[PDB]
Amino acid sequence: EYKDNLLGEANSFLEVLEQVSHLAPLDKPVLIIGERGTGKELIASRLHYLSSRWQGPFISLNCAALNENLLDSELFGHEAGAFTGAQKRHPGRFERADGGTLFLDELATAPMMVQEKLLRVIEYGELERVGGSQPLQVNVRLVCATNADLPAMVNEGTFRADLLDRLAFDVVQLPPLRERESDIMLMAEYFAIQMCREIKLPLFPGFTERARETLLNYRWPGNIRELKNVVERSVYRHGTSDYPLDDIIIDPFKRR
Amino acid sequence: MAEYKDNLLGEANSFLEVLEQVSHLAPLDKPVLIIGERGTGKELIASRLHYLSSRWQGPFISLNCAALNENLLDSELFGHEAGAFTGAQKRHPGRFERADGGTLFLDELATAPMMVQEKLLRVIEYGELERVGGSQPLQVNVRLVCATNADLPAMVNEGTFRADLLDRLAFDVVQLPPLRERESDIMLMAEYFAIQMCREIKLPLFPGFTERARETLLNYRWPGNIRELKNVVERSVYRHGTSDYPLDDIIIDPFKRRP
Amino acid sequence: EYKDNLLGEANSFLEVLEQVSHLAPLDKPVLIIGERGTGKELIASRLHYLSSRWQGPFISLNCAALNENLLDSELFGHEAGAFTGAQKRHPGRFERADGGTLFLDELATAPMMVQEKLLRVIEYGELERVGGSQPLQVNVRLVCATNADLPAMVNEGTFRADLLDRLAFDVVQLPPLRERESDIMLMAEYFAIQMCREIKLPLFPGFTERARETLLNYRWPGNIRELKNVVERSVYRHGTSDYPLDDIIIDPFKRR
Amino acid sequence: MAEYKDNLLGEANSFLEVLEQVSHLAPLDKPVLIIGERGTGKELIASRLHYLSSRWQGPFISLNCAALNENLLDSELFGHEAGAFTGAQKRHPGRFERADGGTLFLDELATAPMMVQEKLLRVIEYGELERVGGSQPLQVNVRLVCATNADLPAMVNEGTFRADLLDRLAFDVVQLPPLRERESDIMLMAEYFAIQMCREIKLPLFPGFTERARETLLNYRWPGNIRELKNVVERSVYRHGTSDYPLDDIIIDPFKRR
Amino acid sequence: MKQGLQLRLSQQLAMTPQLQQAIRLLQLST
Ligand SMILES: Nc1ncnc2c1ncn2[C@@H]1O[C@H](COP(=O)(O)OP(=O)(O)O)[C@@H](O)[C@H]1O
Ligand SMILES: Nc1ncnc2c1ncn2[C@@H]1O[C@H](COP(=O)(O)OP(=O)(O)O)[C@@H](O)[C@H]1O
Ligand SMILES: Nc1ncnc2c1ncn2[C@@H]1O[C@H](COP(=O)(O)OP(=O)(O)O)[C@@H](O)[C@H]1O
Ligand SMILES: [Mg+2]
Repeated sequence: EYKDNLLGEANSFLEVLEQVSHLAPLDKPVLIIGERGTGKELIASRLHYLSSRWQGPFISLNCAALNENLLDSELFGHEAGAFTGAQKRHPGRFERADGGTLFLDELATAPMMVQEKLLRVIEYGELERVGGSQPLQVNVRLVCATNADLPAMVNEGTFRADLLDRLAFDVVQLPPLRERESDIMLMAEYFAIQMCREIKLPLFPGFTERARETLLNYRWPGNIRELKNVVERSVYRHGTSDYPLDDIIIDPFKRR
Repeated sequence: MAEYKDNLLGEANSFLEVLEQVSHLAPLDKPVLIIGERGTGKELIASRLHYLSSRWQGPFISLNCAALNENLLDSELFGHEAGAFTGAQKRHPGRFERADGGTLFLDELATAPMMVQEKLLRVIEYGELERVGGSQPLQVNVRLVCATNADLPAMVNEGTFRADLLDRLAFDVVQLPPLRERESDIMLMAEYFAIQMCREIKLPLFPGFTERARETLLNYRWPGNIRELKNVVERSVYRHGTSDYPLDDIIIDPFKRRP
Repeated sequence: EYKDNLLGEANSFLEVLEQVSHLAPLDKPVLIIGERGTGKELIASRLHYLSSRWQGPFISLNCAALNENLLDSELFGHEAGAFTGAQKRHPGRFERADGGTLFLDELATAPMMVQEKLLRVIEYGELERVGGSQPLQVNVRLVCATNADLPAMVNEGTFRADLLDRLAFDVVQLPPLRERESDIMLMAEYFAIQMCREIKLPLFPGFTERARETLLNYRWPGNIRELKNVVERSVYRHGTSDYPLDDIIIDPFKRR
Repeated sequence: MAEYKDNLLGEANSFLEVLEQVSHLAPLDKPVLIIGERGTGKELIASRLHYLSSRWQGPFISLNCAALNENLLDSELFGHEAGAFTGAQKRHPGRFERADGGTLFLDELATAPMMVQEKLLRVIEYGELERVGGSQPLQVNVRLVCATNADLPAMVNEGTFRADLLDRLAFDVVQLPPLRERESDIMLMAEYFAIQMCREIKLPLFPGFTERARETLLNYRWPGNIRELKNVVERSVYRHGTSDYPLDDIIIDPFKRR
Repeated sequence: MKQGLQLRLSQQLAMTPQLQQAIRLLQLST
């Protein structure tokens, strides 16, 4: 069950988990509307680990990291050293994990050409290599995580309409944190317990009321990342179990 | 020789006329061009055109002009000999030479830049190509098939397309009727995709279709002729998930909120 | 210890050194933040020289100077693997410094995949290797140092979030000397005596009131490099020891 | 140490000040920047610095930073102990090391590519240059003196030149006054250049300078430097003839159609 | 990321015809 981290009392989380249970078996493309810091490679893990097969490699690690020419090589690799800069054969990323699923982060950033290439590859399964050799066909599921509105940036024409409709077979949006109301103390408690175990604290002393007011007032742009850092830094700076925590480290980069 | 029917559904009215017209194009060895809206199943007919040909055994390779690495464009288009430039360890077959006796699929000709237009301008009329860093020239015979999305005569007057290349690939044009205009096979396409989807979800059987669903099908503008109809049928039948009754609601857009 | 090559006062560098003294035993990474040209390197030598880590061989590499392909190679490239090209490839700076201190500079201007692989290396002490699946479990004593606000370009995604958020426990500040307002005169004295010894000038005749006014009035965009250049240039232009210095040059491109 | 035989012809009462300034820099090992404009004879000042230093007995290689190849930069700067052929008994020397024991002169600093900028920045701050191959660091002791004519603060502002290596290599600058600023030595340079030309063309005798010629070459804004003045004299003395009459006509620019 | 004629040394080699004869001298039985 992978400890089923990040338990949600939210009805939105419950219903989205219910749907992910249904999209788990079928080899259909899943697009997850999760803002940055919100379910980042958290439900794609469940989708790969609840599918019919789990033996297929799950490498993922696709992002806006590389420019278009570097992202091309990242996705498909090289054709047995056919051209400069290639000493051997690099299968790439689609061939890297066959029989499982891959993951895309910030696919909206991806250039028009690789968008269209994803179109050509997803339907048939064939992968025309960069060298121009014969195309090799592999079967892999695709999960895509974006943060922005695709209807608008296809209205400007920046997204291939065919790619949007084909890849966006079924969308699964996520609840942002500020909508999550009563689970913020739950996350604080859970993260605090994990942190006190990892620093081998004897036990957790508990929260206070000023700290609770602080965890009621803030905005928390990140659904997970923003508050996990705050709580772990606060408990680490406390460094004790005798007294309940009262100091909150809001931003690690504040002066003094 | 076999039939090579592949997947053929929803054949009626002007679509049958188009199939009848394209049936006899395969024996001919003249370039063909297909005009149609995006996602109007244009490739299906383009593929079947190769199989209906006498030399159907020729290998089938496809390129998309929207995806051309400008750095490797010339090498991919023609072919590069061994040692022509640094890093070329072995001789690599080009795309044009890759197909001999087999058809080549061209796409997005309306998006073809002047650069690719000029580089490809001559290899068609005479079937003559010389590899980059090549000593002697090669000659091949390939039937070109092209698909597009815009008004090539309009782009010609606009000046971003060359009339020379256009008439080089303007023997005959096939106009695929858009399904939102035919309106005669929407039920058949939808029900076919419904049986396929309900079968692959390992469900017992597919129930009927709700009359309200039929009512709201014809109203939609349907920018996706037969590429979003299949998708909406699949997603809606997945949403229902039971053989309980004909599905009353079709999920036309997935972006719409659950409540 | 080894502090004599430095002097900290004005209740700011004092607390920086006090924090260094406390975090010295921790072998795990710390995060140092300071402007360009203010004490990053000499504090870096300090962390290595404290009692926790004086034994190991220390190295320092600036990530701003090197390219992406070279930077990925130098840290860990073909340490044990055999591939076409890269003949006689060395294990690299990271492997050579394993067992000792490490200081990679300017993490902000680092390639995306290099950053991700550095995170993979620092997490649970596992170093990947293409040639050998076995990961190097050698103890590592490395702490990260950057100048710019890492949140600033993690907001635009120009830096990997997890890399910041994992080692954000031990933030260290290096304030500019414009705030110190009490260190400039005695480091200026030290530099003056250093050059008079270098050039065999008999004795340093001190400063003048106008020189003090100007040195306290300047804004000092460059903290220590510019300070050294200015004080040495002034001592040179004076070129004599009879009377105290009164002419200083902060911009040598000034004509007359 | 020994004053090399060079032509500086300094009388402007500003060039003398620059000469005293550079002479003060002669012993010191600190990095030096030479700031000037087109021409202006900065190479003579750089040779003067190298050749009146303690390390003057050392070599005086001078690399053209515009002339280094891009790909071959590493081997060019460092070298490779491995020979060009199997069982070689020697290796090619890089730009660095070939300078050890003496000064290295850099020119066209502004036009140096970013690859040169970043590669050179790393080597100077620490030394310990290593040739390609092997793991043996060699420690070097090299004096750097550089000359440029562009505006490196503007280059920094555009970002086409890294400010860090500038700051490391800008311990002190020496300012070179333009010929128009000098405005007193023009007679002596004119005469010396003419005397050299007399032997070069094998003309028998110098005819002399007319007052009109003196007035015209003196009354000029002189965007061109000393070398431009040199070429001027060169053109006029030849167009004049065989010195049967005093020199009378000066052509400022040989581009007007007439 | 380009097609361009480039150059960088990392190897060395040399040989003469009589050296070729001497190196083929050891390919054969006694
Ligand atoms: N006669 C037909 N009956 C049913 N489905 C069809 C028919 N023709 C095409 N299709 C469907 O239309 C889909 C898209 O085809 P097409 O528009 O050619 O793709 P492309 O975007 O590459 O042009 C195909 O998946 C195919 O299943
Ligand atoms: N008293 C001192 N003696 C010698 N060097 C000093 C002294 N104080 C400061 N420094 C110099 O300050 C430098 C700080 O390095 P630098 O990278 O310029 O800092 P920053 O990262 O702030 O730019 C060190 O290289 C060190 O030589
Ligand atoms: N004082 C001088 N004595 C003799 N020749 C000079 C003097 N000043 C300048 N020149 C001449 O001017 C030219 C300047 O050349 P150079 O220093 O290379 O210009 P730049 O520095 O712009 O490249 C030299 O060739 C030299 O002959
Ligand atoms: Mg298509």
